[PDB]
Amino acid sequence: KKRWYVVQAFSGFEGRVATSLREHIKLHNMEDLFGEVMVPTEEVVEIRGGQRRKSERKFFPGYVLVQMVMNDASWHLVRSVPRVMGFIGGTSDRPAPISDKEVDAIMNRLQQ
Amino acid sequence: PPDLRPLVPLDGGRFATSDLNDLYRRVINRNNRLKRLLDLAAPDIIVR
Amino acid sequence: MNLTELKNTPVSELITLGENMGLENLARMRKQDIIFAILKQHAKSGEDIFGDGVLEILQDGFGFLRSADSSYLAGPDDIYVSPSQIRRFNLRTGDTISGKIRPPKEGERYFALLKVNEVNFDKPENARNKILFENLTPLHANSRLRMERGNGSTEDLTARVLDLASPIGRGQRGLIVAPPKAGKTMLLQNIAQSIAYNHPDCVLMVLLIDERPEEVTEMQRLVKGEVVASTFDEPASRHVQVAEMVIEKAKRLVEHKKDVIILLDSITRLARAYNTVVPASGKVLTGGVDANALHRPKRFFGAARNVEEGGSLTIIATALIDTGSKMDEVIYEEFKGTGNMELHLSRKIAEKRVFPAIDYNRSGTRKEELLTTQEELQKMWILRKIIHPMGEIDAMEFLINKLAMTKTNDDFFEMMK
Amino acid sequence: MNLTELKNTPVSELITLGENMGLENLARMRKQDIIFAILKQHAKSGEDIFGDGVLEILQDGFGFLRSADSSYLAGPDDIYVSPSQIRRFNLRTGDTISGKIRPPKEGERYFALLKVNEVNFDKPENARNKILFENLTPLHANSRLRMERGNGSTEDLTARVLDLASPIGRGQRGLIVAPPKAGKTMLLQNIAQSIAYNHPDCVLMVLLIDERPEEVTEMQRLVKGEVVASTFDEPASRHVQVAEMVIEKAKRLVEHKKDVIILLDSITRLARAYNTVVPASGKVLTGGVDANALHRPKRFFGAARNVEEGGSLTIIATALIDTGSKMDEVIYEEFKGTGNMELHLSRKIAEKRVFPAIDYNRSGTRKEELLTTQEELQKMWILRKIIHPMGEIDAMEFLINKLAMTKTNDDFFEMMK
DNA sequence: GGGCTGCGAATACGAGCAGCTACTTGTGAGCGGATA
DNA sequence: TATCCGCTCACAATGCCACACGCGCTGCTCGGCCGTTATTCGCAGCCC
RNA sequence: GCGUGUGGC
Ligand SMILES: Nc1ncnc2c1ncn2[C@@H]1O[C@H](COP(=O)(O)OP(=O)(O)O)[C@@H](O)[C@H]1O
Ligand code: BEF
Ligand SMILES: [Mg+2]
Repeated sequence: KKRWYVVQAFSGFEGRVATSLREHIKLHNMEDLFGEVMVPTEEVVEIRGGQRRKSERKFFPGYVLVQMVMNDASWHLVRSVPRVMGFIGGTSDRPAPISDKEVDAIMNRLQQ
Repeated sequence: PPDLRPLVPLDGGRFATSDLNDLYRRVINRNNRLKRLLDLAAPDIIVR
Repeated sequence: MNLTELKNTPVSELITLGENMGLENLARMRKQDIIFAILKQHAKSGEDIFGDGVLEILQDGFGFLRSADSSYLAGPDDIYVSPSQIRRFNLRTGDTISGKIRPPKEGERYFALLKVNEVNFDKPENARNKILFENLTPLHANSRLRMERGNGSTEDLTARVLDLASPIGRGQRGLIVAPPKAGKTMLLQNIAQSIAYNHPDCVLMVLLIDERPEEVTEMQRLVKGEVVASTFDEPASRHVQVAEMVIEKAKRLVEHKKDVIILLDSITRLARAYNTVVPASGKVLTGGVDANALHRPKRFFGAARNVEEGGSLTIIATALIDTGSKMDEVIYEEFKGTGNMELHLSRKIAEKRVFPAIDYNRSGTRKEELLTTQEELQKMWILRKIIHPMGEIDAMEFLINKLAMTKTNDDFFEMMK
Repeated sequence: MNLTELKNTPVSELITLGENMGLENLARMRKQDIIFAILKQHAKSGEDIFGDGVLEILQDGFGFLRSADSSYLAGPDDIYVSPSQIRRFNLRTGDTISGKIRPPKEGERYFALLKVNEVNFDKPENARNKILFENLTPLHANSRLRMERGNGSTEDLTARVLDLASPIGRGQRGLIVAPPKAGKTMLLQNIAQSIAYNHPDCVLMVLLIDERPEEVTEMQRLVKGEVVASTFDEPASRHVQVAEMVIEKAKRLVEHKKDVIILLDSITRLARAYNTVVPASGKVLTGGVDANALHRPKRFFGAARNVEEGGSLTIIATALIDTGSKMDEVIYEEFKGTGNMELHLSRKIAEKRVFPAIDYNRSGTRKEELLTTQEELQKMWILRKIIHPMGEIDAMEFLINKLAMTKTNDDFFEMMK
């Protein structure tokens, strides 16, 4: 199953982590094994100033996570890239994903 | 106490700030992030 | 309970129910403050509160529902709303939000909007599906807005001259070119009465900029519509704020496909206010006007357009000339091409006490053929050919003498045969 | 996929395919923003993207392909291009570039042009071999651009008066000397219809400067050509930017050996805008004009010339006089010698409702013998000798009465025997 | 008598988070850990 | 299951004195405020 | 406030 495995990267550069991981997956043409990097982490909320409506539209706890199937080689691919500060999940090196309730919760959060 | 922790206006745009103040700021930021996680019904692994 | 029901009533009744539910002596605070105290006292009984007002989004993202008491300013009776609802229901400045609210808790200063029930007289979930104002294609005026009452009293003819000199339609952009002391106030009186009588469906809005408070309390008790004003006793910042908020409410309303009309005295005073608030750019013109100061007044006036999808937005402003300073002259100069509808008034006739003192040939309507029929517009052309070779005062007095006999303008055309 | 195919369609269809490929509710963002979101959503499926637009080279060297949605302004739908291609294919401002593009990556804000396929309707490697606009030798108008339709309806004669008062040709420099409220809009309507009908090969371009949006949506739906406009609701900076970009596109097109025609209402408004953006030099003239402010409008108008190598560039602008301020008068003064083609209009005739209200003897064409034949130009001279001793209104009405019977101007000459 | 100073009345997006070694020896205790 | 035995980690490195310098930029991410609180001036007690 | 470099008892 295309599981929603969670991982934490270098904060602040989390968008840079998202694009680096996206480019790495698109280079190795492994789309049939991996998925997205949680682009919905874009809360359009902003500080709307007068006469200047520049809105970055970025507000989320971060935690760039990739939808992926558990494999050792794939783990080595996703750790070979930079910004692998923490590969969270209760395990030695092979974690478990989260149930679909939290997936529906984050889908609601994206809906808002 | 504030007057006790090193924070003195240095020459220029920079000011000498205690190294403990960085850890204090990081602790407060992590506590705020934790408070935000539990309020949003976050998964168990992220709050862990 | 609703706020406006407690805001429209006099203060004495507020004191009565205040001491009825066990409160202090309420003859000491402001009418706004008395309303606020009554609201908290009735709210501390554990009951569902309701509020309504125009939304003003702050710099930080959150919003405030202002009420029409102080022309929607910063007040204690404003309802604070979080950006979360402003993003869910996608609200902006000018959206009239109404729904269930709750009292401010200790450490809080303003009511909080909990449930939204109606957004700009529409269902709130319907407010998400909309097109923004700068996105629809304008048009010319198609549906004729006849301002003639038909009863033909001594002042009804005041509107007929309009239908005889400059026809008005939906989405038109009108302004009065008149010197001071001509009678602009009573012409606005007649036109507002005509809007309330003939076409009561369109939203009748009157904006007063830097005028006497007697005119404010006179218009607010004559027409049955939202009258927002800004007298001279307030700074220019408040005037441009009211400009922001009224143009935003009109924009949201026409986005809701509604016909709105905004009446303005004066556009020169609003231009003065905008000149007052604009930062210095270093290029001043004759009269004391800045180079980039008139952009916002030009926007505010030219917001008028006829909507293709539905609704219309009309602006009827007044300008001052023969005032003594170059400023108002250049105002009329760069505002003379911005509008497509003019009421030229002659002080020359006002000195002879011949009301209305309207200048016929200098006035007109741009693309007026789309509001009138063929033979009717031909009647207009023949009437223009009759009035043009004649003078000013003699032609105007002849026009009023010809209208004094009949009441309806079609009947006047019928006798004109 | 192509961008314009998704930009011309209404927004509702965009929402349909948006939720078809699994996107949000698209009834909330701007039409430009809805186009951008649809573009990213269709681009994230791994497919070859195509784009097209006019190039605007920035200060730093790189460029942006703007689209005709907002009259080619700064927008999120602009395609960023690196200076490397701008040097390889040697592109400049005004070059219409079209080719394969890719989506903006994270941290990037605009699409990137990867493959160029067509530069100004030509092969991109052919754009390297070209002569620059300031380098070719001008000429007089040789090929006659007959604006007569030949069907002779009640408005076709409107163009015939042109062929009877001021002949037009390729590379000519035309402007209308007309007071306000004369009917310039409908004469431009007729001339644009005549260009679309008689000579559909030349590029028909209409530039609107500080006019009503109803005229914009009317012209953009009447003629089948690129209509770029700049209403009064936008600052003067945008107006002079559109001047830059439209004159640059015309320059690139005539460098590509093409016949282009640019229609302008108004040149006085563009001069006002240029006056607005020019820094102060300390020498102001009568009317509020600067000493070195009219150089750029003079360039923009006099860019018209007939090309020896191939192509032509024609400018038909409109000027305002009898407005009340010295400014527009001096505008017509120093612009009266810059053009070689004049349409003098009489408000005197417009008051008598005799359309077209054209002044015959004050109008004319400079070096008009190179567009007409010998006996035909002699016919023109005899017609001028007939109209000259006569008055203004009587001569104009006699001209319209003589054209009401026949449709083709050669047939009119044939009955004139 | 007058300056010095306390006392009360009139009034009107920016901060923060974050990224792009391997010649030391000696002394002590703690935590596995093998074997009868 | 007890008895030491072997592997692993914390902790130490005078005391001072003198002089000098050295402490980065940009792309995500988070919180959130009124013109009735704080500024400024008129007036009078108290010391010189 | 420290670090680094250098020198001296
Ligand atoms: N060829 C024509 N046929 C009929 N009516 C015309 C014609 N030309 C002009 N008009 C009349 O003149 C008016 C033109 O208005 P407008 O375009 O604003 O004039 P201008 O462009 O000269 O300011 C219209 O109301 C129309 O009725
Ligand atoms: F178009 Be009109 F002459 F103002
Ligand atoms: Mg016109």
